[PDB]
Formats: sequence, C-alpha cells, structure tokens
Amino acid sequence: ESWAQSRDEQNLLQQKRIWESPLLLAAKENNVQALYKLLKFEGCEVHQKGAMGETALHIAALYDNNEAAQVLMEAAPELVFEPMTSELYEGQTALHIAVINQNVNLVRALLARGASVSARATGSVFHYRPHNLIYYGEHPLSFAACVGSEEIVRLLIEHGADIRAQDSLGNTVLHILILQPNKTFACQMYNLLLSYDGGDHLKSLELVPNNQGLTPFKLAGVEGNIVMFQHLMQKRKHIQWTYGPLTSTLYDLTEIDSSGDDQSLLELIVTTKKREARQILDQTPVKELVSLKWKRYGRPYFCVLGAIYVLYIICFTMCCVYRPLKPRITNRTNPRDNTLLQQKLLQEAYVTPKDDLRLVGELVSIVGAVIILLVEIPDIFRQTILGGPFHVIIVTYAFMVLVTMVMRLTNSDGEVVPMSFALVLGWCNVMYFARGKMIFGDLMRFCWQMAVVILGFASAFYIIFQTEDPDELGHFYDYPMALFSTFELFLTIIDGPANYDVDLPFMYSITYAAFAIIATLLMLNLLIAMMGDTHWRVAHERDELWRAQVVATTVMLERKLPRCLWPRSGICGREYGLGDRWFLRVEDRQD
Amino acid sequence: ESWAQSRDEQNLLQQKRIWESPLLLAAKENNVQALYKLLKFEGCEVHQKGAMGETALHIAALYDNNEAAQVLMEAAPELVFEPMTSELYEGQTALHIAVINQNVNLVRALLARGASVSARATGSVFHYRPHNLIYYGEHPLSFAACVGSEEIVRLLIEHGADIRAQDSLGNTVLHILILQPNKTFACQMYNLLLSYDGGDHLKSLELVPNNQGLTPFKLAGVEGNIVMFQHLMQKRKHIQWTYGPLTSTLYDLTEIDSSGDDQSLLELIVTTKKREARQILDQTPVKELVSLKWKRYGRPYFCVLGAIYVLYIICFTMCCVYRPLKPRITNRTNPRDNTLLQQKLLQEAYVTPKDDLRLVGELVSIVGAVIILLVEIPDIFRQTILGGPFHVIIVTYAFMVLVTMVMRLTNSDGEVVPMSFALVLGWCNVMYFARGKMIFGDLMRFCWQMAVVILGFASAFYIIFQTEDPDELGHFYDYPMALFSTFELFLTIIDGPANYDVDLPFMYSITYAAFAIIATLLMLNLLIAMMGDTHWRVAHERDELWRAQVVATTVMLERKLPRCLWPRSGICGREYGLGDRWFLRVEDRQD
Ligand SMILES: C[C@@H]1NC(=O)N[C@@H]1CCCCCC(=O)O
Ligand SMILES: C[C@@H]1NC(=O)N[C@@H]1CCCCCC(=O)O
Ligand SMILES: [Ca+2]
Ligand SMILES: [Ca+2]
Repeated sequence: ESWAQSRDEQNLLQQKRIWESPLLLAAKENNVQALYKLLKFEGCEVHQKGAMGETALHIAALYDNNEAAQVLMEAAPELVFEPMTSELYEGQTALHIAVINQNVNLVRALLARGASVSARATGSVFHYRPHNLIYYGEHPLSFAACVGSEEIVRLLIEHGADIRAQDSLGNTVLHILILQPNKTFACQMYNLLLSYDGGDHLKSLELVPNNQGLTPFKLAGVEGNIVMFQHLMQKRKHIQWTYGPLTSTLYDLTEIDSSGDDQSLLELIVTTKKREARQILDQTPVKELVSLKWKRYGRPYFCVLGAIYVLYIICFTMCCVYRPLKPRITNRTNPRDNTLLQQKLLQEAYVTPKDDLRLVGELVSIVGAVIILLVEIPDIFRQTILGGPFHVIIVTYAFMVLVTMVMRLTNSDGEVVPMSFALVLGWCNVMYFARGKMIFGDLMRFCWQMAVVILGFASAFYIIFQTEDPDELGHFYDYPMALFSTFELFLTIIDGPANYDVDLPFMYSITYAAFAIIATLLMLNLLIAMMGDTHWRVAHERDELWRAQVVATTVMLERKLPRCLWPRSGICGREYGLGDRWFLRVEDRQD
Repeated sequence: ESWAQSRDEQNLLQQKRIWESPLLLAAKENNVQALYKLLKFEGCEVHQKGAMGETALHIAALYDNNEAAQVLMEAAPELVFEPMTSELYEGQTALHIAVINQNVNLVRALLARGASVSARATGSVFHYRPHNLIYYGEHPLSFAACVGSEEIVRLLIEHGADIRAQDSLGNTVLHILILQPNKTFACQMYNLLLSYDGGDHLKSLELVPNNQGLTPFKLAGVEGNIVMFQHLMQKRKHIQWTYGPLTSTLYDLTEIDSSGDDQSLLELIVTTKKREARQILDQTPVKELVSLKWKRYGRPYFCVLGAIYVLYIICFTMCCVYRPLKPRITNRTNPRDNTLLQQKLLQEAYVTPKDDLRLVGELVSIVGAVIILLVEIPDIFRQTILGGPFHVIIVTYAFMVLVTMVMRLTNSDGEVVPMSFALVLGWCNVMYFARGKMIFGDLMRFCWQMAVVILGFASAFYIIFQTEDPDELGHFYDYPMALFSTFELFLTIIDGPANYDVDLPFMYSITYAAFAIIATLLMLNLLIAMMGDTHWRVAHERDELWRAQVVATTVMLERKLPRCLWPRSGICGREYGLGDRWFLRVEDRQD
C-alpha cells in the first residue's frame, strides 16, 4: 500500500540522485564544460548508475541534450549498450529514450555507435497495464511506430530492425499500432511497416497472431478501432465491376465468421465487455453479414423455436392448473385457527381416467427439461449477457422441474415452493422471445412482456391459493378469475390479496413481492420507451442495443443448430476459381 | 431460397467466365495487343456469349475500355446490336452500358455504328423492385436522363430518341426523373426533356399518365418530392399583379382536386402509406386549399354532424338506462348460491305507458344504424386510417345494434353482451370528434376523451349490474352513482368493483378489463402531450399529424355530402374567360 506511491517516491528519489551526482546533474543540465572538467580531470565513475539504474547517457537521453550525450559517448562509448538495471525500466537502453523523444541526430549517432535494435525494454513501466499512460512495446522499432516518426522507423529497418518481433504479450508492431489513440494517423504508419515485410504469401506479418490468438485485423474489431478496421478492410475486398453509381464489391469474409471454433469476429464482439466493439458489427462488410443471417434462417428459427417453447411452458401449466388431490383429511384445521390449508398430496395415483392425460404431459415436462440441460450444461463448460438472461433462467427453470420430480417420489409437503418457481421462470423467459413506429414498436414489447408476466404469476397465484380456502382471500379460486385478479393486480387497481387474521402460505408473501417489482419496472421501462424515443436521437441508442441483442441471438442460434440447417453465409470460392474462402457479394449506390 | 443468392452466384460466375474466356478477359483488361493476337490469328468465336449472355463488347462496355471496344467493333460490327441474352439483363445492349457510365466517346461511336435508341432493357435487374438499388427504366434515353448527363440526352434525341417512350410500368422519362434521389438536380434535367416535346397543346408529355393513372405532376405529390413539386408548380401558376411586397398569384388547381373520381391529389395523399407524401399538403398552392375547405363548410359540418351523433348516442343510452323488466320469477336463486341474477326479459310488451317513449327511441336507434350502414357499407367496396379508426367503429356499432335487434324478437338471455358493446363503441367513437396553448390544446382533448370514455363505460357498468343484486358489489345501483363510481374508477382511487364470493356476470370481467387499459393509455397519452409539447419542436411533429388528421377528415366530409352543400373550391374560369378550370387566388407578402 501502495505501488504508485513507490514510483512517485522513486521519481523523486531519481531527481535526488541527479541533484547529488554531478556527472548525472551535468548530463541533465547539458553542462558541456562541467562534463569535460569531470571526465578528463579527474576521472569520475563514468559507469555511474543512478537511482533508476540509469547511466549518465540515459539522463543525457531523457532530457534532449545532444551536446552532453555526444561528450559521454566519445569519452566512454561503452555507455551505449548499458540498459537500465532498475526494476521499473529493466531492459531500456539509451536508444529507446532517443527514439520516443524523436531525437533523430541522437538516434543517428547511437546507430552509428552500433546500438541494439532488438533490446527488449521489459521494465514494469512499459507493461500493458491501466496504471501506465502509454504502451508502446519493448523493441525500439515499436517505439518509433507509435510516436509517428516515419523517419526513425525506416532508419531502424536500415540497421536491421525485425518487424516480425513480438513482445512479452505476443504482439507484433502491427498489434500495438491498433491499440493507439491516434487512429487516423496510425493508418499511415501501418502501411509503412507492411512494405518491409518478406513480400511472400506465407509467413505474412498481418497473419502473425497475438498470444491470445488474434491477428491484427481481428484485434481491430475486438478493440473497436473503426479507422483501422475500415483501413484493414481495403486489403480484403475486391470490386467486381462499376455500373454507374453502383459498385459491386466482394468482401473476403474469412476472419469475420466461424469456424473456428472460438475464433470468429462475431463471437468475440458479442462476448466482450468492450462497449466500443459493438460499433464494429455496423461496418459495411459486417452489417450486410448479420442482416442476411437474421432475415432468412435467423428470424424463422427463432419463432419456430419460440412457438415450441411457448407450447412447452403452456403444457407445464396445464399440468399445474390441474395438480394432484386430495382434501385435508386431517383434523388440524381446528388447532392453529390461523391456518387455511386444505393440503393435497399423492399417491394415491395412478388411478387413471383423465390422469394419464397429465402424466404424458408431466413426461413431456421432464424430457424437455433434460433436453434444455442437454443443450445448456455442456455449453457453460465452453458467459456474457448481451443478450438477455435467457440462459440463466432456462437452466434454473429445468432445475426446478427436476426438483419437483425429486419433490415427488418422496411425497414432500413443500411441493408448491419449487413448482411455483418454474411457473414464472418458464413464462418470463418467454418475453425474451420478443426479439422478433418506434413508440409503437417498443409498446408492442410491453404488451408482449406484460401478458407474459401475468400468465406466469396468475398461474403461480392460483397454485398458491388452489389449496387454501377461497372464502377468505379468494382472489384466485379458479383459473379465469386468477388471471383477471392478477391482471388488475398488475395495475394496482385491486388492493392486492391482503388478509391478516388468516395465515397465508409462505409463497404468497414471496411471489407477490416479486410481482410488485416487475410490474413497476415494466411500467418504468415503458415510460423510458415513450419519452426516450422522442426526446432525442437516443432512440438510436435505445435501438442498436436491441440490434446487438438480435445479433447476439443470431450467433446463439448458429452454435447448436446442425449443419444440415442454416447454410453457410456467402458463396464458396471453389469452382468458381477463388480458393478456398467464402465471399459476400455487396453492391452499394453513391450519391 | 433465395433469389439474391443466385445473382450473387452469377456475378461470381460471370467473373469466372471472364477469367476463363481470353476474349472476354482481354475485353475487361483492355489488352489491345491480345485482342489483335486473337481476332486476326486465329479467328476466335467473337460472338462469344459470357455467363450473363454478354458479348465481348458488353464486357468492353462495362469497364470503360474504349481502345478495347473500338477493336471489337472494327473486327465485328455486328456485336453492337446483340443484347444480353441472359434473364437478369434481357434486352440490355452495349449502348445502355455506355450511357450509364457516361462514356461520351463510346456513345458517339455506338451511335455512329447505328445503335438502337429504342432497345428496351427488360432484364430482371432493371425492374422497379426494392432489391434493385437503381431504377432508370428500359430505353437508353431514360438512362441518360437519370445519370444527369445532358450531353448524352440531347445526343440521343439527335439520333431519334422518342421522349414519349414508356417502359413496362407505363412510365415516361418524366415519371422516372421524379423517382430519383437527386431532386434538386433532376429539376434541371426535367426541363431539358420537355423542350424536345411536340410543342403542341394536345398530346403533351406532361399529360401522358402512368399505367396507374398518374401524370408526372400528380406522381410528384404521391411520392413526396418537394423539389419537383414546387418546380412543376411554376408551370401551373399565374401572377396576376405585383403591388409592392404583395404578389397575387393564381394557381391552376386542376389535378389537385376532385373530381375525379379516385383521381385527385388530396385523396392520394391521405390514403397512401407514404409518410413523406404528408409534406405535400403543406406547399404554398395546397396549404391554402385545405385551410379554406376547413374554415368554412369543413368545421361547421363536422360539428353539425357531431351534435347529431352526440344526440343519436345519448338516445341509445336513454333506451338502455331504462331497459326492459322483470324480476327473476325463477327459484334458481336458491341453487347455485354464487349467482346474483335478477334476470329481466321480454315481452311482456307492449303494455304502453311510458314505454312508447322508448319505442320511438328504439326506432331511432334502428333507422340510424342502417343509415350508418347505408353510408359506410357501400363505401368499403370502393381503407386507410389516418384519420382515426372512426369508420371501423361506426360499422361495428351499428352491427351490435342490429344484433341486439336480432337478440330481441327471440327473447334471448344474452341480451346484455351485444347491447353493452354498442355503448362503448357509440361513445368512444365520439371522442374522434375532438378534431374541432398547445399544452392547453392537448389537455382539452383529454378532458373531452375522458368524459366520453366514462359516459360509455358507466352506462355499460350500469347495465352489467342493473340486473345483478346491489347489496353486494353495488358500485352501480343507479345512473348518477354509476357515473361517479366509474369516474373514480378512471383514476384508480376506488379499488374497482371486486367480489369473489359472488359470481359476477361474464361482461364485467371483460368490460372492466378494457376500461383499465384505455384509462391508462389516455393517462399515458396525456404525459406525452405534457412533456412532448415542451421538450423539443417535436410539438410540430405532434401537430401536423393532427393537421393531416383534419385534412383527412375534410376529404371525408366532401365525398358523401351532396353538391348543393359544400360548394366547389376556388373560382371557375368560364366567363370570365379562363377555361374551364377552377383557380385559387393566393396573395403572399415577402420581407
Ligand atoms: C522519466 C523517467 N526517467 C527516465 O530516465 N526514464 C523514465 C521515463 C518515464 C517513461 C514512463 C512511461 C510509462 O508511463 O510507462
Ligand atoms: C455488373 C454487371 N455486369 C454486366 O455486364 N452488367 C451488370 C451491370 C449491373 C447493373 C446492376 C443495376 C441494378 O442493380 O439493377
Ligand atoms: Ca394507486
Ligand atoms: Ca384500495
């Protein structure tokens, strides 16, 4: 406690040793006469290491002091090779400091001496950490590329600077240029480094991946660099023809799509916590890509799978609305007069008349729950909500159905507690399917969301009071009136089921508490959709997020669906003779 | 699945055959030496049809390759006449491709050869479909007019380009210019094509109608082209005099008004789904036209017809508030104790004392319903809500009155279900009559809408519980308290009629559900009118729509009203000697 306090002390301790060491002070003050009155008479320790393990030349390189540095190099040419022996700057040479300060005469003189163009500055200051204001890499060639000094860049290549060099994070000089603030100027420097590549199709510098398996083009999309992305897109697009205003350009569509497997631009954009990366799926090679995946295949399968989940949940309630008998049997109704339980457990089953109709319905609710677990549980092993918490709810729903199964086969009294949780988890997970005029567009999402919530809480409130006596607190004595009570409940017109002389079950005081919060948030999410659609162009901000939600869902539907359905995007390039990648044909009009 | 996938494959398949065919490749690459080393030794198939049924000249015309095209024309002058034999480009000649690319030297050379200036490019790419980025027509003259190349336009007329030419959609060159994005530049090209007209008053190019019966001037209004509309308005306005800043201009007002019959700019603007066309009724010849139609004749007749409909509905409730007797008679009141019915049916009528007063009232409710059907049902045969859903409700209201008549004459128990629907349909259709300070202006619409809704639901809730016992659930035991209960109901102050030990009729659980939604939307439409009037100039957006609603209603009132009322707009031009059209006198001041 802490680390920044140390370097703040060391930077003060550095200026303290510079103040003290006259050789280091004269190197800072550029006192030429004081350096000759020190190096020639009387011979002072010229290999003097300062507070940061720096030589007198390092100090002479920090402060642009060419006259003082040239004196230190002619009286002791060995100081050029000495790196910073400190921990904060372990590996930095006098060439690194001269390159960043863009001191061309000092760089030309250090290269004339013979300075190492491959020295890795592995100091803790040079790390890619949020507490370091700059991240340029380790090699001096990487420093020149980031300061925008094209003169030093080629001057280092002339002395044998390996552009293929990677730092401790496996980043080439191309990766580091994309992580820079000046995006519009780094595009110019990016093309300068590519010219010095081997010129061969194999072992390309643009193909050398990051240590996290990211080519520079791929890293531009994950980091949300629009300027570098559009620039890198030029190298991978081909214009077929120009018919007046139309321009039928053909995009490469290789590193932008599965598979893979985890390697694909789309999966990396929807799963990253970087908001800025959202904008990448709106670029002119990518926005055409997800819009076609959602028009065909995407939207129909989401509604086909949607209607299946609607039937699978209405069947679960069909077995809940007609749950198992019987009357109380027990005389316990006389003691503890606050109780209202006409408790109903089994079995006492089969017995079959109309009970096999619900047994096959209960069997569907079980085989569907494990199928839900058979497609989700093997997926958590390989987690970002963008995207909706549909997956978090779909696994806890099948968890409650299995618990209700284990609740059964034991004749437990608390049947109702796990079974009522699956009612809201089953329906409210339906409203996620609303992904399938903006005031009217967001209003229809409320009408969907609202009708979905009441069909999950009225079914719940029915079960909560299907056992309990309806003469007192009879808001839900049958299904058509449990729906109507809950509907009125949703708008606070009814005072809500309230009774204090009677002991209502533990689940009402819990389920109604959650119904009171969701009913207000949906009524609060409605006002923001009524005003936030008209008050400003924020409706665009209220819009892409949904669009990104649709894109996140479209990538989701492509992972588990087999290959016979959902054909690959684009057109393959084997016979016709483009190999072997799949290309997207895009034509655009200009005005 | 799909069609765009095919052309994406064919464009890739085209570049595949170009890659393969050396004659087609050299035509694309503009390889002059390779074309002579192919056409002279050894004689290759020069009539080579590519993937899109294109000749080597077509490829030489796609990519501006004049040197390569001139070689193909001197070695085989027959390639000029060959059109694209494919399905996507059926009819396109090498002249079409040269005109769009604005290759004047190639167009001058193709016309020197003798190219057809009347070749219709009937290919599927050239269709007016949303999946085609451009729509220029079929004839090469129409292509030049859309690219803005006035040099090619007159160069085609010099070689006999028929400006009277129509494509498959019956569109002249004037119609296609209005459907173009560059509106401010198409005005210049529009005047160039009109100069080459026959110069005769009859058979004018501006009068040649679309296949959908639309002159170019009329099409500009339907499509919402403001720049072309104001430009076309210059040709049909006459300035009478200039008295300083005043300019008394006289507008033609011919194709802007009925009749007709369906042919009129106003009816085409209010019935189209094109939002952009709304702006046309705000132009300086049209905005003066509907404002005079609404000031006189318009506003009074809407309130005269308004007060008539107010009396016709209050009479319907006057017969409902005093509906037919009698007591229950039946002992069924002891079994099914949940029931509260003191059911009342007839007849048991006449009997007449004060019952003839309601019989003539019931007779008015019948003759008025058929009259409503006599003015609406013959109108559906000849449907856009702009405009209000007043017509959809006014026909279903008279439907419920006729059903209640058929409900009667059979002594059916369910009298109440069709009769209660006509109460809300009758009143809530009144609030449409609110069409007759912006915060205060939209607030008075709420006070109208609110008082109209409660007078339709309190009358309904009264009927719902006029039969049922008032000792339990007695919110509506008489009319003055049914109104006061419902009024309090409208603001959720009262917990709403709630009872669970008693079986309330089927209509309360339905009518009160609709009362709970409309009462919140009117309270939500109020907040948007309180904030959306001040937060931005969106109040203009909240305003024209109402203005367009008033204009849509004004056109509605002019269709069924006879000719003796509502005189024609403007002044006729027969004696005085302007013939025979009706003109509007408009004077404007400038600063
Ligand atoms: C100024 C210090 N004195 C010195 O000789 N090297 C240091 C250079 C500081 C660079 C800090 C870059 C970073 O924040 O990581
Ligand atoms: C490029 C294609 N090659 C060719 O010879 N004709 C085509 C011209 C394309 C025009 C497409 C206009 C449209 O979208 O309809
Ligand atoms: Ca309240
Ligand atoms: Ca209350």
